[PDB]
Amino acid sequence: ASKRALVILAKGAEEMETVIPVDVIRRAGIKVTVAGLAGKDPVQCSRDVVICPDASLEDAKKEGPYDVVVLPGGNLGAQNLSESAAVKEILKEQENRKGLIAAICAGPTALLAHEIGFGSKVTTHPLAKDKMMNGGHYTYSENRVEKDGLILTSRGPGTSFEFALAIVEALNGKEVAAQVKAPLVLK
Amino acid sequence: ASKRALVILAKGAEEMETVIPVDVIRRAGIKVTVAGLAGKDPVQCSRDVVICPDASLEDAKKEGPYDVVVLPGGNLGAQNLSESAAVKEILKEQENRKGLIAAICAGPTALLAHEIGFGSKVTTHPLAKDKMMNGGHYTYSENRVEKDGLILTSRGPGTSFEFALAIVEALNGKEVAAQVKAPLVLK
Repeated sequence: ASKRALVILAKGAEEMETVIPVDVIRRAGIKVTVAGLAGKDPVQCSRDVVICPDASLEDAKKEGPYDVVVLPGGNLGAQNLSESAAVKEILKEQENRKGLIAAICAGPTALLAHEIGFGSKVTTHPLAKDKMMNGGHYTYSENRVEKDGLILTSRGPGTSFEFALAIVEALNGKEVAAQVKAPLVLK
Repeated sequence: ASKRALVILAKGAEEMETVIPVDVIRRAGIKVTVAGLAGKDPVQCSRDVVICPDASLEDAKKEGPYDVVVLPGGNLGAQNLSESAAVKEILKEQENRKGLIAAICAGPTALLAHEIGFGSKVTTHPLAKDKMMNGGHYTYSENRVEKDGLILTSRGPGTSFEFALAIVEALNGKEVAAQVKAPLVLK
């Protein structure tokens, strides 16, 4: 039985931070659903790459629960995730069932908006730190990937492979992560 | 006047190797056209990410010439590039006008198919070396990015940022590449 990942894709998402995790998680044999926040229609990402989601978020939620919920970054995509009641509900449910939540770059600021994971050690993009830390609800880290139990965060486009492989390791183990890593030609 | 990049997107392309260069080159202020080999329709990449191109290749060629032509990898995407007479013509024209050609992972094997850049030092993904080297028409390198004048090659998903920044440096200079690099949180 394979594990399953939900990647929530909003307008203005960082496309690298969306595609690198989708691709690497699929390389691990984990089922990934790319779910469009707004509906089934194509999504215009932050640098104008247009990605067609697999399903609407409304429909994807009906097929869960998922072993991980992944939030890409991009400032505007993270704000759209932060403003969504649908996202609030999915994250609350995932937290309540003790499932993994992973967010990168500005993505962790949607955890703040939805009051998810307070008391965890987290990282973000440097430029998103102040937003994430408003109120002191998390403990900040400069690690390129941070994991404090079921809240897994990372910093930017250039940490996306590390982020994705950390997700793979958390769900499928260190050996699978190592096997997936080698053909990527990481340094 | 900004420089311009053509990224040719075929079915089976490696989506990370497509999106990372598009995004990073756009961050450099270079105009990028994502051109669909088959037409204007969405493209199903190697790990099932679906990307909507900006234009068909037929239409994009009408708006050139471009300061760089970029060939993503992915075995099946590279084979589709290798089989295309339209791609042959674009690459031949680009070579004839002394314009940069950049290819990553399996992408350089389309240079072999179209007889482009023989005598250059090149790299590829390790698993694409034998195909690239059939006939000894290139000199192989294990550098993560190789550039021998106007032929710029790289190895895999994990070298895509380095590849893209090398393209940026070749077109816009080292200072712009450094400015674009810092916010990415590369190691």
